[PDB]
Amino acid sequence: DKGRGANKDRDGSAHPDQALEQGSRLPARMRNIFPAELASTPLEDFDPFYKNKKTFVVVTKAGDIFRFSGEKSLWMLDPFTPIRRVAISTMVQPIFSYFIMITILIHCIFMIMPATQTTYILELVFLSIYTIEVVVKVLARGFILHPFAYLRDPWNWLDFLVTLIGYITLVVDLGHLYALRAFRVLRSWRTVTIVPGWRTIVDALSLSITSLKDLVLLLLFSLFVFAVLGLQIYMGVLTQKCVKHFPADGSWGNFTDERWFNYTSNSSHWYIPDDWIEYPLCGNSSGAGMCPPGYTCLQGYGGNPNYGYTSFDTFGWAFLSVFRLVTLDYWEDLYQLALRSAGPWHILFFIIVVFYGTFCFLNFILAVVVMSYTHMVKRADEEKAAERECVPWQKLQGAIGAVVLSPFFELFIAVIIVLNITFMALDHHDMNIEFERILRTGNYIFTSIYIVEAVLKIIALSPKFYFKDSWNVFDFIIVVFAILELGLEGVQGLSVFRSFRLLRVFRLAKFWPTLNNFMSVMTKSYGAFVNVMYVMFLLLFIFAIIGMQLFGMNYIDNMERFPDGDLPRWNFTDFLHSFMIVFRALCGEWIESMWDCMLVGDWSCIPFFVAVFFVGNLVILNLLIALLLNNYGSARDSSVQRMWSNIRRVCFLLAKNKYFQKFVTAVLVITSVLLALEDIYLPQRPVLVNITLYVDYVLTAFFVIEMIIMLFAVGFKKYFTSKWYWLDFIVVVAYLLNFVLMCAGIEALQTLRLLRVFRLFRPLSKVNGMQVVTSTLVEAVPHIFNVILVGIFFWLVFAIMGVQLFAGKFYKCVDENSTVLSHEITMDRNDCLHENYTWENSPMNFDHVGNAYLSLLQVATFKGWLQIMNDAIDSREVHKQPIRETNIYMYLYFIFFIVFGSFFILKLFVCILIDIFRQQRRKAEGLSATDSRTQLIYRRAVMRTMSAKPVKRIPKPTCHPQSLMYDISVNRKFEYTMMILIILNVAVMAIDHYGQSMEFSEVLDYLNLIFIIIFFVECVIKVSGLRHHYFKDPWNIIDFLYVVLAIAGLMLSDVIEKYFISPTLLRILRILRVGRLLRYFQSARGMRLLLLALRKALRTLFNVSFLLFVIMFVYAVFGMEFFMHIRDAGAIDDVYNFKTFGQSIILLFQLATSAGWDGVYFAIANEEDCRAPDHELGYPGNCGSRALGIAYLVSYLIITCLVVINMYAAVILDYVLEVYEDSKEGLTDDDYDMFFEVWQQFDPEATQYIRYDQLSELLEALQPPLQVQKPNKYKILSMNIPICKDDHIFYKDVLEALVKDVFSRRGSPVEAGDVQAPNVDEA
Ligand SMILES: *[C@@H]1O[C@H](CO)[C@@H](O[C@@H]2O[C@H](CO)[C@@H](O[C@@H]3O[C@H](CO[C@@H]4O[C@H](CO)[C@@H](O)[C@H](O)[C@@H]4O)[C@@H](O)[C@H](O[C@@H]4O[C@H](CO)[C@@H](O)[C@H](O)[C@@H]4O)[C@@H]3O)[C@H](O)[C@H]2NC(C)=O)[C@H](O)[C@H]1NC(C)=O
Ligand SMILES: *[C@@H]1O[C@H](CO)[C@@H](O[C@@H]2O[C@H](CO)[C@@H](O[C@@H]3O[C@H](CO)[C@@H](O)[C@H](O)[C@@H]3O)[C@H](O)[C@H]2NC(C)=O)[C@H](O)[C@H]1NC(C)=O
Ligand SMILES: *[C@@H]1O[C@H](CO)[C@@H](O[C@@H]2O[C@H](CO)[C@@H](O[C@@H]3O[C@H](CO)[C@@H](O)[C@H](O)[C@@H]3O)[C@H](O)[C@H]2NC(C)=O)[C@H](O)[C@H]1NC(C)=O
Ligand SMILES: *[C@@H]1O[C@H](CO)[C@@H](O[C@@H]2O[C@H](CO)[C@@H](O[C@@H]3O[C@H](CO)[C@@H](O)[C@H](O)[C@@H]3O)[C@H](O)[C@H]2NC(C)=O)[C@H](O)[C@H]1NC(C)=O
Ligand SMILES: *[C@@H]1O[C@H](CO)[C@@H](O[C@@H]2O[C@H](CO)[C@@H](O[C@@H]3O[C@H](CO)[C@@H](O)[C@H](O)[C@@H]3O)[C@H](O)[C@H]2NC(C)=O)[C@H](O)[C@H]1NC(C)=O
Ligand SMILES: *[C@@H]1O[C@H](CO)[C@@H](O[C@@H]2O[C@H](CO)[C@@H](O)[C@H](O)[C@H]2NC(C)=O)[C@H](O)[C@H]1NC(C)=O
Ligand SMILES: *[C@@H]1O[C@H](CO)[C@@H](O)[C@H](O)[C@H]1NC(C)=O
Repeated sequence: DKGRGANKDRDGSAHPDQALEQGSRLPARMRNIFPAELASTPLEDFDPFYKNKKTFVVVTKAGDIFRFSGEKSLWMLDPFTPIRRVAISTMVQPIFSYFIMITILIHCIFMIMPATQTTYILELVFLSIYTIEVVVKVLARGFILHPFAYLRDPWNWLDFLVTLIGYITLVVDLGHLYALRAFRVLRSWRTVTIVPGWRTIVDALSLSITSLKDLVLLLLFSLFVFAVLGLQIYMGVLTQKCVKHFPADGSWGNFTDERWFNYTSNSSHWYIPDDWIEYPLCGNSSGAGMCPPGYTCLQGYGGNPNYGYTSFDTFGWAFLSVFRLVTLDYWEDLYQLALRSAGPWHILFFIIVVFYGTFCFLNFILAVVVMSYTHMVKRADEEKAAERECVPWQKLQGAIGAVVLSPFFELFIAVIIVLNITFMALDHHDMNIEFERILRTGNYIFTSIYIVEAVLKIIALSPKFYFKDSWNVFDFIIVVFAILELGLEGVQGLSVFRSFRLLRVFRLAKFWPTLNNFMSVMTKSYGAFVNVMYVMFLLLFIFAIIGMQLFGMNYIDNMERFPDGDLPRWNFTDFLHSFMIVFRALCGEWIESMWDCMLVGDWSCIPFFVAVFFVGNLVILNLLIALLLNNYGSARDSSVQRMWSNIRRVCFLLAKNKYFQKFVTAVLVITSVLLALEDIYLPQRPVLVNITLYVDYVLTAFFVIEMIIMLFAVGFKKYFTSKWYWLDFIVVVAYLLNFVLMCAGIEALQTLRLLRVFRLFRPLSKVNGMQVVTSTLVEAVPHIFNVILVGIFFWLVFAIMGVQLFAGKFYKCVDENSTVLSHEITMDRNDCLHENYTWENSPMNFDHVGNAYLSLLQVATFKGWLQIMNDAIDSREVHKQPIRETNIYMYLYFIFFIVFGSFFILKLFVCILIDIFRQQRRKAEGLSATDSRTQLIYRRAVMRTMSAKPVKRIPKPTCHPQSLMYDISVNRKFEYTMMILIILNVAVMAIDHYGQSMEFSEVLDYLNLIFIIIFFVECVIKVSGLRHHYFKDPWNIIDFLYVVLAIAGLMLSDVIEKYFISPTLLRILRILRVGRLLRYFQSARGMRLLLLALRKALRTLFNVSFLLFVIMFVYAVFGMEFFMHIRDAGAIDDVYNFKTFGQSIILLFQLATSAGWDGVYFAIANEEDCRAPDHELGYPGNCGSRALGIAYLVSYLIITCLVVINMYAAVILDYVLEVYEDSKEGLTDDDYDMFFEVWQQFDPEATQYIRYDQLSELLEALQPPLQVQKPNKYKILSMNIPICKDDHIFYKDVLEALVKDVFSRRGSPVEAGDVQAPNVDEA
């Protein structure tokens, strides 16, 4: 409406429409003394063929509506209808505009090469093309205002802006920068338009990003507290190397002052085991590493990790690496190196950082993306809604037709394939001569069947008609390329014809049900999907070519700061590297690039790989979840019976009861809590050896009675029946076997007795939340295993591909200490086996299908897929040796995998898990009848109204001038200004470097002294004022402790420490105050809007927190009795083992997010060495666990990284959707709170009334939309406001009346009666 009004005004008012370009015609507004072709209204045709065209255009417009016109608007100064006008007309019309795009696409193909041809001459061409074009557009429209409008309308912003700089670049200073080359390429962001609709998504990401601007102001604070924490805990913790002491009475030193600081400073003796290029962080808080013997562990000695840029000291680095954590990225180092350093207690920090920041604040962005995406599609549905509304031969033929119809044919068809699928499904490297010949026989047999089935159908029914069915068209395309296949391999050459065998595999979709369904919905977005796709490449391409010319000539020139290497594998030299390195950062690892970039490239790289992360991953790759979500929304007869009643009242009586029931649950806990402290060290000196064995017997004594009393009490028929009572019977089974082997026998079957842990489940669902989350898991799992059947399927395609070209390779020559030699000594399996030595494999190969399958999953979840992908590049024949650079075009094989694997399927687990979780909230709280999303809003408002009664208003004790104190405690001066002090106290901590002069130390000591005195005043003025309402007041309790500890700290003095304080918690409690601010944010109301959200979720969000704690505790104990001694090589550093119960959780929180599960897998799949465990005197158990691993990690990553950690996401995006939902319609919770705030003001003594005369003021004292501003008497008098004598009004009459107003002030129509009905019901 507003837009329309604006348009009308311009038609009026003081803009001019110069031309309207419509359907290849430029129709011509002029000049209020002067014309050209004003009329008709109506489909006339006054003049002319031009006239006719105009008429046609008009007609089209009337049909259509707005669509589509190109408006050039005008005055302004000059130009009536010769030369400028003509020019304008030319520009309006569209094939020219098609031109400039081309010269745009021509630059892209020209820029992507290298430098090569120096046509700078051809470079000079395209500028002059655009120099003309910069001229046409400013000539069309006008003059100084419209260069001011040419600034203005913003796609055009980029055509001027960039091309001045492209004009600048001819200008020559070769002085300073070559940044002129930098921003040249941005031109190609035009090319989005091309392709077709273009508009929800470009307009998605535009509405995606400028809503997130609010939210960014959150996390820029959100990071800034924790990087402080890291600064303040972790400062120069992350430099503990391990240094020797002395030759004591030896050779070096005496007086240990200027030489002990010298003998430790030299980087020649501190510990390295075997060239692990960096330096091996140590510890000496117990548990946390250490470090081998004759040593000790010092802090401040040279360097720090990856390339000097990990550590938490010096604030600005502490920002980057903490922001690493919120990304959840390669932290497998920054995990471990910290715990080698400090201790195994500091995951309690890393839970905060990862749990609180990056499990919230990466969802909060997805929250914004999906909301902004849905808001534009429903906006785009309005266009979608409006535009819609001989005899023998004959007999034979008949027979053929019959067989086509039959239950015969498709069956045997679907047989032949599930068999043919199986023939391609072997393709070994070894593949015995007889096996090879079998396989070759397989296809000539099976290819003929295809032609026959195909040759007969076409003949059985109707040629021209036969090509109506696309599947039969698809069926025909098989055997055309099948008969292609055969000739090449008669003929002799070549190669790629073979993989069109894999086009067969698709034939299966028609025979499926679930899969024709799945393939069908994407045939809904042949468009939306590929449009989303096209920008993802474009944005990335935009960053690819700016990366090359920008970082660029640094990799080749410097060349030597790298770890004694010439170039790394992920550089910025050509396009394909510089496309791959930017794509690597999109999926998201982006540090190891950005070490590698900044090490050599000085500064400017830091903005670039954060700009590829936000704009790349959190904006695009969360958008691609919103695409899948909006598309895939789919006497003894009585006496024994009296005993049978006595057993019914023994059991059914005793059974419902809490007091036994909790007695069972408590026991399962402390029995399983005993089960934690088992292993390696049980045989420690056998107090637990014995009780773990007592608890063994006396548990099974409790489980067999458990089983009687449940057996008889509830239900014979339905006890043997259902699932959670199955898991009991099977425990009781299971502990029955062990007794069975205490005498007649003997061993403990260990794993039988570990299904005791399995029953802790159903205390857990009962807990005061998980009822929601549980119901959403065990419901999920049917639809999950529907996706998975699918997700096999595409991987099944991609795998057997990679066998047909990958299989056989991955066999590099190696001397025993692992060195790929290089070349020239190597290049076949002869010259490495003819010398003597060891032509050996890489552990994640593509030899089999299951070997190729698992090794594809490492590139699925982006772990260890650098390490595959280098070897994959390098390999170039079956029995020859792989070389470092060659065969790099098939590094694009992964890109056609990683899209159709990782973003389209691995994130499709999210678009199941959100669709289920909205429904389970409906069956908690709600219904399924409303279903149109408004009635439910109304009901929730009604329930919110019914809720609150009032504050007390902590109302005064009397005096001395104690009264003063409460005149300042509640004031709006003191809370700001004392709070303002807390933000001051923060920024103190922000200044601090490592070890820093005393000069700085004296200052911070001085300033810390100041602030606590003011705080000590804050406390007692706060204390004397409210006193007990202090402690109903959460922050102040915290605000109280840090004060008290400060007096503990600084006051008496110390002596000694520990025995109270020490410096961790003192500073921790000081930082925890700064979260007082979320109270104070109420300013711009989109950001307090979303944080109300967070609390609405946190209690269900803690609940999911517990399952993750739990199925950790599950799989640690269950793995632990699997994963006793197993070497170590390569991510169980002999501190991060499955040995104890501590590290088994330290391990698995790494695996929780699935960061570093390859190198973990590589240990538990390591089969080389072993001394076979004898179960005798002796054994070194340190041996192996293949099948015991695959069925563990894959059973972990599906459970943790797929469902439950995305279940984490489904909670936040439900609630944050619900909240913007209310706000749109509606009435958030903030509003209700502010109402009672101001109600308290007017009703201090919580009488729950208010006087007649004060009502008007109360209606004035509210925030919109509840607020009825003065004058308001005539409006109030409108609402139903009953008064009790004498002239008092009750609150909820007021609440009801006021809230009923607002939905009025919102709306009209039919909701309202619904609302009324709801109210009535409530009453
Ligand atoms: C746990 O880990 C911590 C580190 O986080 C270890 O702490 C280290 O402990 C070492 C002893 O076990 C300390 O060595 C001492 O360090 C003194 C440092 O000297 C100062 O240097 C400044 C710099 O200019 C000088 O101005 C000062 O004047 C100091 O001299 C050595 O001087 C000291 O040498 C001894 O001194 C005594 C007198 O006190 C002599 O009689 C004796 O003959 C010997 O020369 C001594 O070597 C080390 O500094 C300390 N780390 C830090 C960063 O301070 C813990 O030891 C670890 N836990 C365990 C149980 O080992
Ligand atoms: C640990 O102490 C030793 C000596 O106890 C230090 O050795 C120093 O080694 C340097 C070699 O680089 C010697 O170089 C001298 O430098 C000056 C100025 O560059 C020059 O004029 C001399 O002709 C000579 O080249 C130096 O003599 C020697 N120091 C002493 C006191 O003799 C070593 O540097 C110490 N380690 C660390 C990490 O400081
Ligand atoms: C760090 O420690 C290493 C050894 O732990 C030091 O290397 C040593 O450097 C000294 C000179 O400072 C060398 O002494 C020289 O010996 C040769 C004969 O071998 C003689 O021709 C010279 O006149 C001089 O005396 C010593 O050989 C060398 N040893 C080793 C094993 O490398 C290094 O200097 C230390 N650096 C710092 C900064 O402390
Ligand atoms: C195992 O890996 C390392 C390379 O990463 C190599 O170990 C080195 O092996 C040599 C003997 O082959 C050790 O002895 C050295 O021999 C040279 C003469 O060639 C002599 O000048 C030295 O004083 C020393 O005696 C050498 O210490 C050792 N390196 C280390 C750091 O311990 C080796 O190439 C690999 N093994 C095989 C079989 O290739
Ligand atoms: C590494 O490969 C070389 C060959 O490239 C192997 O050397 C060969 O070793 C065998 C037995 O050790 C030698 O055969 C016998 O040698 C004795 C002399 O000791 C001779 O009297 C016999 O008549 C018989 O020929 C063979 O000559 C020798 N060849 C060469 C060229 O040295 C070696 O065994 C391989 N080592 C490993 C660890 O694989
Ligand atoms: C470390 O330095 C001290 C410096 O005093 C050495 O002590 C001297 O040692 C010599 C012989 O080694 C004696 O003749 C002196 O009398 C000692 N000085 C004193 C004050 O007693 C000490 O020997 C040195 N340590 C080593 C291992 O050489
Ligand atoms: C290469 O390997 C084949 C394997 O049969 C062998 O016969 C041949 O002699 C080898 N050639 C060289 C040059 O080592």
